[PDB]
Amino acid sequence: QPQIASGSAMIVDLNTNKVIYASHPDLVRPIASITKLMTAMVVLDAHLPLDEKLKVDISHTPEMKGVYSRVRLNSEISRKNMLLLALMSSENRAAASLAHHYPGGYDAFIRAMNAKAKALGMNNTRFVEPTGLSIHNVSTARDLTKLLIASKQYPLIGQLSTTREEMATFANPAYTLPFRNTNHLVYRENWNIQLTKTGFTNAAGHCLVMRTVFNGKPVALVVMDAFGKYTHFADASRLRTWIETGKVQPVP
Repeated sequence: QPQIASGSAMIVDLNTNKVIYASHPDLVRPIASITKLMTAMVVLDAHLPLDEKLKVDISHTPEMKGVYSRVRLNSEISRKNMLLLALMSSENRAAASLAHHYPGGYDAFIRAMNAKAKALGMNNTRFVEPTGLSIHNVSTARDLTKLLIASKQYPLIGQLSTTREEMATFANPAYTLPFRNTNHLVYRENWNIQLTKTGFTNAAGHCLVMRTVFNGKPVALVVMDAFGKYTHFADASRLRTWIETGKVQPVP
């Protein structure tokens, strides 16, 4: 049984949903930008047009007040691109804006986020807003595993989340911004990744969730509350080695 530097983790075999590894998997903690996976699912569940040009809007998200972003308020970009920026780059204004263009309004969006959690058996999970900036967006490694299992039903989420980088062009006014994936493993050919999302807040620590393949075995990996910007990636690498070869490695 390998040791991890992070506060909690869970790895599941996606062939059978069997738990391969668990470390404090029921510890309830904030999850930061991992929230954006749920946000993406809520958008797709309603089958809102992906090509629709939407305005950046943070009116109803008090958690975004005074938070820096390069995505300008009232500028426009497609729903699909907002999903992309939210998932690949953890762009908060893009995630927030998605909830401002939802049938029934912003609070209907939050209801849908919590309704899905319940429907997925994520009984220790709560969402209050779509970005993950709120310390009240909480879950457990076990619940996040359920979210990952459910993400298999949303191929676009996986596609978009693994995009290495892209230039995003906005309208009103015309400007282009460079964006890059928060997970550098998408640039490493020895990693086979179907879905990725990172997160960081001091309350949540560094967080990482992935759907990946280790020697033909598809797995769902969750690492939460890592101190140090590479500690969660180091944990993931050490667990991979253990899964693939059986060799337990110490925590450096």
